[PDB]
Amino acid sequence: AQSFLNRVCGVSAARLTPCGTGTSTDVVYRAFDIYNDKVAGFAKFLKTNCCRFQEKDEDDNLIDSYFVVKRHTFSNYQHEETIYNLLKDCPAVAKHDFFKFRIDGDMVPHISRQRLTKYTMADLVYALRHFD
Amino acid sequence: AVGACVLCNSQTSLRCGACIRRPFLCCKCCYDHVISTSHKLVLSVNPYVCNAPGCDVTDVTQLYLGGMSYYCKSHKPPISFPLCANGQVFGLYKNTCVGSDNVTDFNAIATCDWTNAGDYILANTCTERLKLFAAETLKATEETFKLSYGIATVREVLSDRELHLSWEVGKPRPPLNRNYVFTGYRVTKNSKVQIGEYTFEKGDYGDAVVYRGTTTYKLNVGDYFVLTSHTVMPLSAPTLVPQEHYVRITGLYPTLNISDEFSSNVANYQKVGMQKYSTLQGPPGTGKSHFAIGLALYYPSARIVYTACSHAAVDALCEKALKYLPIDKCSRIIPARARVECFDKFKVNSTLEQYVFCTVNALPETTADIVVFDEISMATNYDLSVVNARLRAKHYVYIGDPAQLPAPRTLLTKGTLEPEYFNSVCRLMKTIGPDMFLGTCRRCPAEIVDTVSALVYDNKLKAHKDKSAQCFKMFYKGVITHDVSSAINRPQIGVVREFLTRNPAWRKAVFISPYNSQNAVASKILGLPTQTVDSSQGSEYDYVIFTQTTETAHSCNVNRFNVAITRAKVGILCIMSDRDLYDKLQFTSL
Ligand SMILES: [Zn+2]
Ligand SMILES: [Zn+2]
Ligand SMILES: [Zn+2]
Repeated sequence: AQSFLNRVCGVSAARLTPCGTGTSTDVVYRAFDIYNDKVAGFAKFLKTNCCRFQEKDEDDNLIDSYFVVKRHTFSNYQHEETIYNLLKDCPAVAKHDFFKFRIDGDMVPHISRQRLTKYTMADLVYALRHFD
Repeated sequence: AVGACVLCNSQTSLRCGACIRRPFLCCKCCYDHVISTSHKLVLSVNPYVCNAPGCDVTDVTQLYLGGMSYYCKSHKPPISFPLCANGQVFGLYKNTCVGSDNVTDFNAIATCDWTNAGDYILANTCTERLKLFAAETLKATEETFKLSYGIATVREVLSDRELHLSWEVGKPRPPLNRNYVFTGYRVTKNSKVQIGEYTFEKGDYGDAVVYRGTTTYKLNVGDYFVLTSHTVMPLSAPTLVPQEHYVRITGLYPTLNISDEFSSNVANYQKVGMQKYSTLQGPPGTGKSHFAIGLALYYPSARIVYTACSHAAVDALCEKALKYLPIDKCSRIIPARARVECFDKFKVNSTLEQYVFCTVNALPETTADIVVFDEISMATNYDLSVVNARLRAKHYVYIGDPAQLPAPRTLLTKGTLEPEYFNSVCRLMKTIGPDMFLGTCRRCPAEIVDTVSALVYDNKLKAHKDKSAQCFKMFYKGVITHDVSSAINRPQIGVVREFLTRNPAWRKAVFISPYNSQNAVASKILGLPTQTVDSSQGSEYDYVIFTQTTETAHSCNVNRFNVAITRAKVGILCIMSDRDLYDKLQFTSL
């Protein structure tokens, strides 16, 4: 419940408002480029597994700073933890965080990305190369 | 680069050429070996050839010093002496060559083909160092044999993961599995480079094969895949450490009032603590995994490492320790390849742990306090001394069972290998008996233990549970088609597909097939939990399905069947085609 919000918001301020709905994964419409045997292209898609929490500022004014937290399998958890542990020095990598919450009697893994931007670069490119 | 001899262990530095492993030999010892055996090449600080370019004599029988180099009779200078010693071979150090005569056994070791059981049984009867040499040279022979395997000259590729396979003519085309390793080489009149470490398994249906590799291109026509061999490392440590008895404990931290199932085994644990080491002789299914867990519970204070031969056994042990022991003190060491999946829940290769787990071929060179290893039939004498060398602890624990199947030993194709002669430990455990014995199985109910005790075992075995009344059988034959190596009995698969629905709680029943082709095609057809005998064993499953394809020494093996049926928990159903074996058991026919 709210303890999930408390755990996700680790140390950096506490100005969070859930744009999702508690533990529900808010769905959005975002552009993607993907190529994997079954499909190939560069088009729009529907993003599903993303609990988006926009961080506001003092006076509760919203600002562009989003804490995306995602749930996935267990092997991926260790794999991404290891690789991020390798590369956690270059200033070009967004700060990560790894933990497992108990929504129910389940040890579900969680991955936390802090201070992101609302739109990626693919959205900006796709908005100009498919103008209308 | 000098050492002792092997037969007499005297200080010398000569090695034989024809002997593949090239071991240190003394003057008289090597002289006798070359006199008896056809080995006509000796290696030294320099090779032994007729130094004259107009000659190419390499036989140690005749080679004459040309003052500073070796010559033949047709090139021998006048003031010069032959270097065939007085009933010896001239070389380095002669005045301290202690005598030893038992060379004929070593002569046979370097002569026999390892195709007859006599070779293997005799190799388990020589000296310690002779045993190590025999094991290493057998390993090298196996590696050379698998190196001389088929070169898969392919022509087509189906998909980004599926390809079409074909081989050359003349060399043994190996089967396809994740255990093997292959690599393609692009032949463009140049750039014969490795395209990635490729492992291969047969596709789903027809002339379709799935290709997977470290890298992944879309393979061309002209390339091919060759099986490469891995080098064999020499070893020094003894296969078995000596025994020493004691009076009091050897410094272990007990846990008062921890459990109940292992209080009765505390006497056994202290008997282990009375000695340098201890072994285990018991039938499978006796919960020896949980017995080892409780033994760890007796002294769970030191920083320990454990290991097992295969993956399924060590994964089940990891699960058992997780269930009993606290989680964040045990780890499982995984290999770099990891082409076979493992316990993907624990620490990923965290060597800095208190009760570590690993595999035989991925063990480190660290040290510990106590240790246990799974199965001695699965292990040879080479790995015993290997782990003796790399790991050195104060106490050692070993487990095993005579009624398990031994290591493959593909080169041994004639006769049957006695269970005591599977390794040195097997002979010791059949000669002096057990250190502690446990003959009650918790996995299987009364009917299965009665059948196994009556049929293959001695009439001594017992259990604790009554019959589950889930016994069934079938006999009709079905036809095969001579597939890769062996074949698949497809009509039985169709019958099982049609019939299964009536059995409600059998959708997760563990399908059994020792043959990879059938093991895969069964999951291709419907998707039952697939499994083979080797990947089975040591464990137990609630619902199991056994399938015998046809009749053959492999499929009619009593040991294979009995170790297969020792894995039933609450229900099982087996198909079969043999008549007297069908009459042998004491279950419901249907
Ligand atoms: Zn030789
Ligand atoms: Zn000698
Ligand atoms: Zn000559």
